[PDB]
Amino acid sequence: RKIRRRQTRLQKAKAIFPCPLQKLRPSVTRCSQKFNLTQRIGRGFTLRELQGVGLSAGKARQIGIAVDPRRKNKSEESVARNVARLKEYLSKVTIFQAIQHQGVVMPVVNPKPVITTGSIAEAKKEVPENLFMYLRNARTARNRARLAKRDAEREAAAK
Amino acid sequence: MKLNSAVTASRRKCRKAYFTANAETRAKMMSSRLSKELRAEHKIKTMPIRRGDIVEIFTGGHKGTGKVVEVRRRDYKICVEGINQKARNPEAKPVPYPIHPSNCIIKELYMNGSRYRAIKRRQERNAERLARI
Amino acid sequence: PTRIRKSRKRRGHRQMGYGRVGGHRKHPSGRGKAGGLQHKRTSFDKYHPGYFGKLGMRNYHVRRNIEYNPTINIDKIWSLIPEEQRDGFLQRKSTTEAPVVDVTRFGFFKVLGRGSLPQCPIIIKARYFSSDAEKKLREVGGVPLLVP
Amino acid sequence: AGVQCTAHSWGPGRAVARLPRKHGGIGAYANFARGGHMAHPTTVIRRWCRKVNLNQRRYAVASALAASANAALVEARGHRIADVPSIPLVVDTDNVTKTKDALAIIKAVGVLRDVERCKDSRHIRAGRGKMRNRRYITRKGPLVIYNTEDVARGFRNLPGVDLCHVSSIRLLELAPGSHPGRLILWTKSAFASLDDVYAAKQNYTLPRSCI
RNA sequence: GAACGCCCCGCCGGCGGAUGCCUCGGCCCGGGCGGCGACGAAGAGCGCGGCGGAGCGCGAGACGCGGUGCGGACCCGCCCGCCCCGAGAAGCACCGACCCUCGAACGCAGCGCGCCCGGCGCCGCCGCCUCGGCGCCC
RNA sequence: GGCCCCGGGGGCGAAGGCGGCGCGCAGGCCCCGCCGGACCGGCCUCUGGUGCAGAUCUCGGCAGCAGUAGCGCUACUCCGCCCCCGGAGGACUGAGGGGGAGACGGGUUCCGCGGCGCCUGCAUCUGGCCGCGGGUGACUCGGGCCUAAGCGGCGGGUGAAG
RNA sequence: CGGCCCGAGGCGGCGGGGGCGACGGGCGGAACUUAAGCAUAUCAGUACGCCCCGGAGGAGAAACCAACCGGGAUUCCCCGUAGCGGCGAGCGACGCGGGAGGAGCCCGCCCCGAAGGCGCGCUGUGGGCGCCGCGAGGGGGCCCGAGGGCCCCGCCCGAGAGGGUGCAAGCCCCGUACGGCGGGCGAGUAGCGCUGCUUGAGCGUGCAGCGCGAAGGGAGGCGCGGCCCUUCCAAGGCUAAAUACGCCCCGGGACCGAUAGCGGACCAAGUAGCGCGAGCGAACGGUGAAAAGGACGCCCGGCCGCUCAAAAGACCUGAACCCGGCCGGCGCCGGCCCGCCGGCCCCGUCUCGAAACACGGACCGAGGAGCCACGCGCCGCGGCGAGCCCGAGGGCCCCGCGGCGGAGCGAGCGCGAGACGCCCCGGGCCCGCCGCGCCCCUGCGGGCGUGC
Ligand SMILES: [K+]
Ligand SMILES: [K+]
Ligand SMILES: [K+]
Ligand SMILES: [K+]
Ligand SMILES: [K+]
Ligand SMILES: [K+]
Ligand SMILES: [K+]
Ligand SMILES: [K+]
Ligand SMILES: [K+]
Ligand SMILES: [K+]
Ligand SMILES: [K+]
Ligand SMILES: [K+]
Ligand SMILES: [K+]
Ligand SMILES: [K+]
Ligand SMILES: [K+]
Ligand SMILES: [K+]
Ligand SMILES: [K+]
Ligand SMILES: [K+]
Ligand SMILES: [K+]
Ligand SMILES: [K+]
Ligand SMILES: [K+]
Ligand SMILES: [K+]
Ligand SMILES: [K+]
Ligand SMILES: [K+]
Ligand SMILES: [K+]
Ligand SMILES: [K+]
Ligand SMILES: [K+]
Ligand SMILES: [K+]
Ligand SMILES: [K+]
Ligand SMILES: [K+]
Ligand SMILES: [K+]
Ligand SMILES: [K+]
Ligand SMILES: [K+]
Ligand SMILES: [K+]
Ligand SMILES: [K+]
Ligand SMILES: [K+]
Ligand SMILES: [K+]
Ligand SMILES: [K+]
Ligand SMILES: [K+]
Ligand SMILES: [K+]
Ligand SMILES: [K+]
Ligand SMILES: [K+]
Ligand SMILES: [K+]
Ligand SMILES: [K+]
Ligand SMILES: [K+]
Ligand SMILES: [K+]
Ligand SMILES: [K+]
Ligand SMILES: [K+]
Ligand SMILES: [K+]
Ligand SMILES: [K+]
Ligand SMILES: [K+]
Ligand SMILES: [Mg+2]
Ligand SMILES: [Mg+2]
Ligand SMILES: [Mg+2]
Ligand SMILES: [Mg+2]
Ligand SMILES: [Mg+2]
Ligand SMILES: [Mg+2]
Ligand SMILES: [Mg+2]
Ligand SMILES: [Mg+2]
Ligand SMILES: [Mg+2]
Ligand SMILES: [Mg+2]
Ligand SMILES: [Mg+2]
Ligand SMILES: [Mg+2]
Ligand SMILES: [Mg+2]
Ligand SMILES: [Mg+2]
Ligand SMILES: [Mg+2]
Ligand SMILES: [Mg+2]
Ligand SMILES: [Mg+2]
Ligand SMILES: [Mg+2]
Ligand SMILES: [Mg+2]
Ligand SMILES: [Mg+2]
Repeated sequence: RKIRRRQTRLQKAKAIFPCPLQKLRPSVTRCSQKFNLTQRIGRGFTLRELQGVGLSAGKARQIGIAVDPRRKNKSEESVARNVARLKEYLSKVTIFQAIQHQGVVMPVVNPKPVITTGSIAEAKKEVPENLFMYLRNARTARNRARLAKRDAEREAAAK
Repeated sequence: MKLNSAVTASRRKCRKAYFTANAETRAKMMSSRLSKELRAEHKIKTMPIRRGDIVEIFTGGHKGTGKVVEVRRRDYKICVEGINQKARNPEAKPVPYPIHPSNCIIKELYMNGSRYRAIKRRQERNAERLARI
Repeated sequence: PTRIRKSRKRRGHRQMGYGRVGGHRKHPSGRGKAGGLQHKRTSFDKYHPGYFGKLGMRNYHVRRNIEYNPTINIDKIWSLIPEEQRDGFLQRKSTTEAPVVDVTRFGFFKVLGRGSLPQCPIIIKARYFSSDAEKKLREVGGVPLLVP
Repeated sequence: AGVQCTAHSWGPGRAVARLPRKHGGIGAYANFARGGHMAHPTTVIRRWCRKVNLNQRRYAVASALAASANAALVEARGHRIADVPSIPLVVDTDNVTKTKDALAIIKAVGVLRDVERCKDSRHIRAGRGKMRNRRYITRKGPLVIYNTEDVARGFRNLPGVDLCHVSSIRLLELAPGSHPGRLILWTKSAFASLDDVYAAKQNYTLPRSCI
């Protein structure tokens, strides 16, 4: 099976020379709270993103870009990241001894985290003195309100 | 070492190919050397055996030279003239001892139009090879 | 390998280690786990407390990544800093240049307080803290921060 | 196999043993009946492969190569090394395309008796194996490792010779019979790119030498 | 006592088909391919060779006919036939035809009969010819 | 899968078979003589459909028993010369026949010539056995037609379908 | 009497019907079995029966998932527990994440109105891999029935894969390596009530009958009513790829070797033979290098001898059980040279106990029964170690996510471990669950303590 699939993609690559095997796909954020800070490859680019750079759906499809008109952006940073990706790709494309790009086009890379610095004094004014008490009040806010209502109802009905 | 993958290296399949071969393949399988003199003249190393060829035999218990009287293609052997089983009577007929064509060198060839032409065909092909190499 | 096994050292012995009085029969106790309340009760009570019955609330579909919650101790915070800059941060302990560690970038949410920290100020940014984690950090001169 | 026929037990009361029988009375469907099934038929779901960790595989390759560089284990493995200059044997050959020139180099270095040992040992094996496409056995000689130099077309024909490109070395070729010390004829380029190969292995360090 | 029976101190014979060696066969894996039929399929019956029982093949043009190429001395017995710078045995590949009865099986039946001088089965779609209705109207 | 120091043993005789000595506590191993006529191993590492006295075991061959138990329908004899053919004698079936013919079933068993390998539970020169040739002719006999008891078909009806 | 409507007979052209031991789609649908009994459950939404395509088929461009600093039609591969249940035995999805592959669209509705495919249609057409061919290179001497054997001296090698040849052949012959041709958005509907089947779907996963029957509507894994938020648009349709597979052809194998391997290796096996029928179904491989397949003579089938290395003579070798002729003698262990003396019940099995009047076993040969897959526990060894890891896949080599371990406890809201110790055992103290003094800041919240 490994050999069969390699032969098939070799034939297709010859047929469509010098196009790449893959379309340009967007960079998107993984769905969970658990996979929250890293990116991956999506299905297509939004029409808002295409309106960023000029291209229409047909024109982008022709020059080799996956376009997904069912996706909607959730913020402005999504747009900025993907418009940078579109803009750079349109920079790096040529249109007609040519070179046929291999693999995924512009792979997504997730950088390792670096350490930063700062000042204790400016850090302190962001937090109260008893952070654990602060957090505990926020955590128990609703339950205490229900209990407070129940007590006030006790006294009210018992006059 | 073989490289070609449509050709078996399986003993069962090779032996079944040697038997049950068709007549043209069997005829090609029944070849023998040309002598040095005919090698010089025709520039060819081997020929399929035939009636009317004169053959010089070695490596066997029936050694001699004679003309090919019969071809037993089912057996892959040839009945030569003068080379017989030792008979019992003084009168009774001869009975040929069958010789296998690879135990012979052909000494003098039967010629006709087809023999001439196929030899010249083979020379021109060997020349193509010699020009390539 | 078949040639190093117990079963072949029993050739010429009739029964093969299974006994003459008892023997080897199909299923002399039943199949599977059956009998746990009747004739296997001694086994089930000796080795499996709380195998029978019911306990607690049930959820018809659990959200695995909602309920996911990784955690880090404060004795691990200084190993997320690469090895080639801790010596310097330790030598020049600064209120004006302090190491900032963000633990959600490394994939932890809450910070607990097992262990101890070196005598050096540090900001730690997480999404929730435990009481003695806060205590020990604010005791060494660090600051707890909440990160989005 | 064994279960296409129709057979059932006759029962007690007819003075015969109780196995299943074909219409007529012939025994069937027992491992002890002629024409019955196997007691436990063989099946292709047997686990045929085995797993080895990547460090362990690399360590086996490196220990086989370490063994290859001893004049004592190579002589005790079976090769003929009486007229060789060195056991780490590095020879610059450039390109060899004719078997006659490859034999010439092997003679000029001193590996001629190993190849003659291999050549004069071809025989027909002792058992059933000669009905199953394994009719002849030859002994094993030198292994040539090459990097940038066309040599396979000049060395392959020789009896008891094997070819290995230096970037992918085979443990089954380094330790034939599971015996480590193979005689290796090294090209200069292969012997000079060995360290580069181990540098190309990623997040890998060689194991510690010992006494 | 001999003889019968038994054991073998050895030498030969029977009956039987084990053991050893061999193998144009099985089994397993993988890769191809995925190509029937009212223009009559799959399958069945009967018949066909110079001397012809079985199996393969073929269909009253029957152990096969023609065309295009290749090939180049045989054709298992007895007979014929061919033989040669082309005159052509064995063999191979494509293409064109022939293609009895039954069978989705098609004039009815299954071996016997018709209606009419072409021929003559069922369903469906689209057209067309000829027609019915105290349906709606003229 | 390897090794078996100029590359392991073999028609100057392999595997197997039959007798005989030696070694080992033993499982077993090794050698010699005779047969046989083409393949076979000792040591290291790997693998398994890996060792039989028994299962009223399976398949095949086969002993004692043992030259043993056994071979309704009255009946043959003499000569030519066999239970076959001929002549002469003596009997039987006894017209609901051991007679002469059909229906069904069988399928060539029918006829002539020849024969004894098989069969003819004894024999055979006999034969429904074996070989080689042959053989059944319809306006008037039957089938084809008619309908019996029945069976099928019919715009359609029903059922997830058949 | 004509038109339109609804029908009838005939004629022409075109299409359908049957066939397959797989893969695929739609229906109907068991029981054995497990639960150590047996009704629910399980087996199994399987066997089997009926229908229907194709080279694949089915599915498919959200009336989707979710709860995020969010994804984005369908299929397939890797990976892993919510729940169901005489809460028993058992049963059991999926999203997120990593890969293979990647592709999108149009009818009704609305506008034009015959512009159309014009004998129709205004009850609405039309537009918006296979075929060829060449092909290198060894003699001389012994001996044999026969040189591929033994001795000694060589050649070819891009070819020492192999088959044949009278005995182990690179060089005796076919082949083998190296190359040429073809190439504006869907009504008896959605939903609801009652009932039957089905699902992990639990006060309903999906379907269906019957009764009722909408307008903005659907969904958010616990019901009802109200207010919000997030996210989609059912009741119409088409669509490549990645995926699965017998027959037949091709290649390979640590597989079987004639009672094995398919039932079937044998010029005539689903054959001969058996059954009214549905159906059942064997046994039988091997002369020799060459048929050279058996001269001449003598008796009246036999004897002599003939071919051949050899009868190997209807055929390779040719064991055992059992038997015939010639020769010798009249059970195991032990001593002695040898027929005396001493000892010795029939094994296997169940059983307290077998020589048993307990059962199996006339004899002989060949065959004949703890193997494999998955899951769980413990032990040993190898590699690396707060880490570890040949998923799938992509380029015996190289790159490669989960996952498991790293923190526990609590029904849950949740909270959350340092203090000692060569090792082991015990003591003490810390974390969670249950309880209770006391102090306080942001408060049924924080701190500090006491107890099983
Ligand atoms: K045991
Ligand atoms: K017991
Ligand atoms: K039981
Ligand atoms: K049981
Ligand atoms: K059970
Ligand atoms: K139980
Ligand atoms: K409860
Ligand atoms: K069966
Ligand atoms: K029995
Ligand atoms: K029994
Ligand atoms: K069988
Ligand atoms: K590893
Ligand atoms: K390795
Ligand atoms: K053997
Ligand atoms: K085996
Ligand atoms: K008797
Ligand atoms: K006669
Ligand atoms: K119906
Ligand atoms: K069912
Ligand atoms: K059942
Ligand atoms: K029951
Ligand atoms: K039951
Ligand atoms: K039940
Ligand atoms: K249940
Ligand atoms: K059930
Ligand atoms: K139970
Ligand atoms: K892709
Ligand atoms: K020859
Ligand atoms: K309606
Ligand atoms: K409804
Ligand atoms: K269920
Ligand atoms: K429930
Ligand atoms: K109703
Ligand atoms: K909800
Ligand atoms: K639900
Ligand atoms: K719900
Ligand atoms: K059989
Ligand atoms: K017993
Ligand atoms: K008993
Ligand atoms: K007892
Ligand atoms: K006993
Ligand atoms: K006993
Ligand atoms: K007794
Ligand atoms: K007794
Ligand atoms: K007795
Ligand atoms: K007993
Ligand atoms: K009894
Ligand atoms: K009993
Ligand atoms: K007994
Ligand atoms: K692993
Ligand atoms: K609790
Ligand atoms: Mg014991
Ligand atoms: Mg027991
Ligand atoms: Mg009880
Ligand atoms: Mg029986
Ligand atoms: Mg079998
Ligand atoms: Mg015939
Ligand atoms: Mg066995
Ligand atoms: Mg026993
Ligand atoms: Mg009378
Ligand atoms: Mg007669
Ligand atoms: Mg008789
Ligand atoms: Mg009449
Ligand atoms: Mg039960
Ligand atoms: Mg189920
Ligand atoms: Mg489809
Ligand atoms: Mg159910
Ligand atoms: Mg068989
Ligand atoms: Mg014999
Ligand atoms: Mg008995
Ligand atoms: Mg046996």
